[PDB]
Amino acid sequence: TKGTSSFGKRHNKTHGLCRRCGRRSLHNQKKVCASCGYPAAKTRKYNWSEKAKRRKVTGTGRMRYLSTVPRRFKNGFRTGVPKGARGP
Amino acid sequence: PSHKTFRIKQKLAKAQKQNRPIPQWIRLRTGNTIRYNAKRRHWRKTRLGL
Amino acid sequence: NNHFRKHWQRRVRCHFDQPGKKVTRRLARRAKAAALAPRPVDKLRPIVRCPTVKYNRRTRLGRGFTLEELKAAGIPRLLAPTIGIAVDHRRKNLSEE
Amino acid sequence: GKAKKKGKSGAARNYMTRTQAVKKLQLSLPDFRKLCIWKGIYPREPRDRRKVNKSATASTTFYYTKDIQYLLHEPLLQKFREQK
Amino acid sequence: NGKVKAGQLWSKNKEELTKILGELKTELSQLRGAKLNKIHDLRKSIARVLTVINAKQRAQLRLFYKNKKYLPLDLRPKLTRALRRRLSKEDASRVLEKTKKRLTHFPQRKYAVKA
Amino acid sequence: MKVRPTVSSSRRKARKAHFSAPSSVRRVIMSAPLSKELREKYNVRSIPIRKGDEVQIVRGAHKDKEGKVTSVYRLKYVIHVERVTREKATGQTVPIGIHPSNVVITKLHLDKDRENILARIKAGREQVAKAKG
Amino acid sequence: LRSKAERQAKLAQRKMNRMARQGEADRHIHASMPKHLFSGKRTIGKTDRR
Amino acid sequence: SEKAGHQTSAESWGTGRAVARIPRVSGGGTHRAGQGAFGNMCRSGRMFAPTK
Amino acid sequence: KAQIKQALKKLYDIDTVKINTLIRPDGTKKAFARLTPDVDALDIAATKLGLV
RNA sequence: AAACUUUCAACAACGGAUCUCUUGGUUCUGGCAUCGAUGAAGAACGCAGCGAAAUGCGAUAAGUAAUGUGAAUUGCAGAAUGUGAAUCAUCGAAUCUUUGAACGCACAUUGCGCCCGCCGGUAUUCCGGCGGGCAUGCCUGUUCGAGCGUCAU
RNA sequence: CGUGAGCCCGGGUCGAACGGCCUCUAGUGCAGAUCUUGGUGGUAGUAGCAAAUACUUCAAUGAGAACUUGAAGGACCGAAGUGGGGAAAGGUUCCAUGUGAACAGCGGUUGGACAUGGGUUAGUCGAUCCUAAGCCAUAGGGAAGUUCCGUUUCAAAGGGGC
RNA sequence: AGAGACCGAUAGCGCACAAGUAGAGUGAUCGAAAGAUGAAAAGCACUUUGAAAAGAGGGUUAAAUAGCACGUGAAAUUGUUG
RNA sequence: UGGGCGAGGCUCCUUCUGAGUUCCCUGGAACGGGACGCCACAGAGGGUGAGAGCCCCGUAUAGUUGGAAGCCAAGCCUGUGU
RNA sequence: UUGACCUCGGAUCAGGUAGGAGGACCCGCUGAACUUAAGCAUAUCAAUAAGCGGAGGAAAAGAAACCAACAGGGAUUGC
Ligand SMILES: [Zn+2]
Repeated sequence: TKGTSSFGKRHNKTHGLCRRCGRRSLHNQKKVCASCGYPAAKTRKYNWSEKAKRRKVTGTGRMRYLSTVPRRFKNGFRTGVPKGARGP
Repeated sequence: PSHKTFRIKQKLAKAQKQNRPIPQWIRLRTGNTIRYNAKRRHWRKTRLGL
Repeated sequence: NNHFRKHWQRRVRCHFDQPGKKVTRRLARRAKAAALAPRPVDKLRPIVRCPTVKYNRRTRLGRGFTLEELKAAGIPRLLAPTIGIAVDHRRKNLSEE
Repeated sequence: GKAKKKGKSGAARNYMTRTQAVKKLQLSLPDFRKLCIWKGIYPREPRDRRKVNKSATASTTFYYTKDIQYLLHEPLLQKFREQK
Repeated sequence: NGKVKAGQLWSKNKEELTKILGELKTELSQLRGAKLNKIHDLRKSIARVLTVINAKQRAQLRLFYKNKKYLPLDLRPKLTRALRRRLSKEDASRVLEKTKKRLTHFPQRKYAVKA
Repeated sequence: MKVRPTVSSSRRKARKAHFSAPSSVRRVIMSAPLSKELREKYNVRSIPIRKGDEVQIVRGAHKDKEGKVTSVYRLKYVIHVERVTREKATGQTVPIGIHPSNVVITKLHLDKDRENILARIKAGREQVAKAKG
Repeated sequence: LRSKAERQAKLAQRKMNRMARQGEADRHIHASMPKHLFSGKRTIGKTDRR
Repeated sequence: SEKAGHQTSAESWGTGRAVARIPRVSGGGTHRAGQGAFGNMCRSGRMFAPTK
Repeated sequence: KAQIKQALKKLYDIDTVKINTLIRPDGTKKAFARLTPDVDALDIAATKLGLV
């Protein structure tokens, strides 16, 4: 009875939702995420899984600040306004 | 259950708002390739995983 | 005698960038010449004799002129690198020639 | 519907004793007396002393909390510390 | 109606800009076919007025902190973290006195060699 | 043959740029030649087309039809001309999309900006002609 | 335009109706060749099924 | 690319009575699971003697 | 509830005796605001809210 | 003889091979050096008149300012257009929810605080909300101290 | 036509490129690998759709009614229920309209299906508060290090009053 | 940013498409299938038979022997006719 | 031996650039075939209803408008030795 | 008694700094086995993979306690 009958007893949760990475991989009793390794300061990644590294590497998300950096570099991190521009 | 947390209820609210077919004006756009909602979810078929 | 028993394919270096690197070197040489003009692109080097008994028949260019050579030619050691002369303090003059 | 403790609210926040006022203002008693005399701060008497301080006496003097905060904002404190 | 132009906004001083923002927010709150266009125009007008108010306030703050040693972090230049931590030009170009004497009396000369 | 290293002769890149160009680029792409009268008047060969121009169709099945541009539909790279329509099944009229390179502009919708464009093109053409002459 | 819209919506369903899916949310991929049925050998000791 | 045909986890199902002994993609819930891998005769596998 | 009654009083000049709030299954908050007996809810809905 | 089974042929089915195409891969080459406590990468939740996704964006939310171009967008509906359209380009000014190295304490909670101001509700006392703050190690300076450690008187 | 691998032509279908010759080049020729992927047969209209006692009449709706509804009957669960409510788990399946196909291994006008709308109101019920088994910081000590031990310590670890 | 004696949708990266998506697993992780009507939707008015889906006429197109099952449309296998 | 000008040059974004839609046939549509021309320091590439130097974007070389920030630099003014 | 030194502390004191990401290449630490040796404890794979720490546009190295034995060369790096 280790199969179908035993499967009816599965109604708890080993993992909850992690606040840092969003996956349902936060072990509720150890309070440690199996995916990203929260609450450790570093994010968990290993060199034996290139797939797991490329699932969460930079560029797979929104790039909210970092996408604007090359344009600012290209124009030389200048400040101010164009000459004669309308404003204050 | 009836007892639920705010985070759980918020994510269920997002799932409820996502559970819809595509609008019919989508298919008449030029160069349209969407024919149906390919991420449609049903309570008996695929689990939300919360 | 084939040394292919390590993971040699991880560190195979091809040289398809040989003409591109020659073009890059030539561009750098042009830029250096334009920046240093009208001075020559290189420094003055001495004539030295190669060591060992195999190569002592032949002379070649050395690193720089000795302090004794500069003193005998009347050029101060502080002026010498500023007018295109290489200076080498390690080399000595063991012979007059 | 949150449960509330007794000593937290009301006249307990409204009044404070001279000892607590001195410790809050981080002052010596002569400096506190000089500041009170110049600013015009005077003690006052609460309606129920036991509401303010549980171990309170007819001898002890209470003060107004806004008066103590106004003394805190007074800029003569920096002059006192500089002179010390 | 309901559209406020930025060129009209730039001439106005602070208090009437706040008044106009108050009326725009008030009539939007009372509104909460052509009503959809009106509420869209009200939203964009509120965005413009907030932008103009913020720009004028930051200009006044920069004028205020023009001759002070410490500026607020939002008014300090952004650059990058490494560019901020890099040595200043004066400190990087500062040189020792012996090297200064050597460069004074024996600099790199302009010379040519006859062929 | 192209000489400049910033110029690409790649068919794949060229087709990607053409079919994903933004609207301001598609405006310059959607350019039409002027008639002989307008060419001799303004010393300009071609201009980007816009709504309000009067065009003559010189290619296709609707050749020699003339009319005013009613829409410059840049998303399918076509224009719509007055009375150059067809009938659907129901009998309603739907416009037929014409590429701007199949037409010639016979009368220009002219204002200050179009005048400035014509002035710059004409001055540049005369400057190049004088320099190469 | 409306009639064209529901006609497009109905024609979008033909492949999933041929696959006999219960709506557009039925995207279950079943095991056509399960490992427990297609690997291993049966011995005299413990078996994996009766 | 030197990784083509090999960015997958596949193990052979052993000698048996039904299927050939090619390595097969592990897991479930998708079409790829149980399909052959790594062979030059396999769809979505590595070519024989990859070009260098 | 305090912010809701303050907002109603300052914007629409509506006095309420009590407010019950719930959060709907779509994620938005719904407020039932019972008005004072002197003011009429039908009159307020007809004039100010435009619900007729 | 028919039917059935098989063979051959034409047409029609089933299925998607072949051919032709390619806004995609792959490899080489050249140039460049620029993430983050001034809060990054990542995550969550939202935002369009009519969107579920992809894209863009953050309560100023398919966006604001500024500069340039110069007449659209388009699936429908509705409007605006020389400070001037645009799902345009550029981009130096801003906005930037909840989080995350994540920093008041916590967090399986939209939980509980402390300090200084402000606002609203009769309000010196009460209740809500808002603004600015309150993490750790280390450096320099300031100031307040401890030690018969120790000096002079 | 060629011994042959093959080559060439006619007829049909079709819609945008392709071939001969001499050199150059290779990811270059399949019946097998219980080969890989995809598709399709005979078996075969076959095996089967037989646990949980059971269904019938009239009327209505409808293109169509054994498995829709109303009434009329006959039965079953038999209070450790086939009843009335909850914890876990699910997440809108709840309610009202409407409905082609698909799904409900027979049908279907019915439906937990599909489409559009609506629905969850607290000072007193819970969470929130307390501590339990237990877990994590701080002092300090290990470890190349990610980090490990440590939870009262070999800590200047703070409260109150005049 | 420019190229190739490279591959041409079972190939080339797993991904030419709302692809690290859908889906599966408690989890670490595993991980697809899937491009092409037509130059232009001109995507079939109207009549008729059907409850409808659809059919038949009749239309659009150069072509429907291109009908949103959509370029070409092989073989296995199937129907009718001889 | 210290200071200050500095003609001019370089780097980067911006405005602009040659020539047939001439005639005949096929075709639904010429970008096909034929005749007559033109441009070319441009006959690279792409689009446009079929293979387009001359229909459109671009392509070549000299330049030519406008702006910002740096760098190099022929020379020229000056203090003179504490 | 009053003050000075020295050492050790406190502060939401004044002003700063570090963490995380990325890690193709770079500087270190730590560190296998399959494999190849008939097998196998030397060995080989390999001072490699995996694991940990730290940088930059390059890093590192670098101006001899060097090489030499010559009629002497003359920091480092790479071919
Ligand atoms: Zn996590």
